[PDB]
Amino acid sequence: GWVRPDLGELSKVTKVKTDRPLPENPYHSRARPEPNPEVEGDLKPARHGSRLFFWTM
Amino acid sequence: IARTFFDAPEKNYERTMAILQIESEKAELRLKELEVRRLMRAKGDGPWFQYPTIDKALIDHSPKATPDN
Repeated sequence: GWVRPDLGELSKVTKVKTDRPLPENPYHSRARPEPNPEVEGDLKPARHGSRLFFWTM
Repeated sequence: IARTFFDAPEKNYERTMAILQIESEKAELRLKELEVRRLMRAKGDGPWFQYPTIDKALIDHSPKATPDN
């Protein structure tokens, strides 16, 4: 009672019902470094301008 | 002469005080900027001296032709 598959049938992506649990960390990766603090707050003008030698702006 | 041309001593006094306050603020800000630059260069945790690295949005995550990867 066996019927051979047609073209493209054996190349399909199927779905599998299994009972073993998903590996939550399969790459055995350790803890990632903490990111740097980002920019917060509104931008304000520079205090007394450039502060480059004698320039007052 | 002192009424027409010259300036009041109080005006020069308070003007000098304003100038001194502004310049002391500028000098303190310059020293703080030097210290901040030294610390950011040494530690590398600040917004400056952030040399670029490889962007991780380029990594392919789809399954490959070989399971061991």
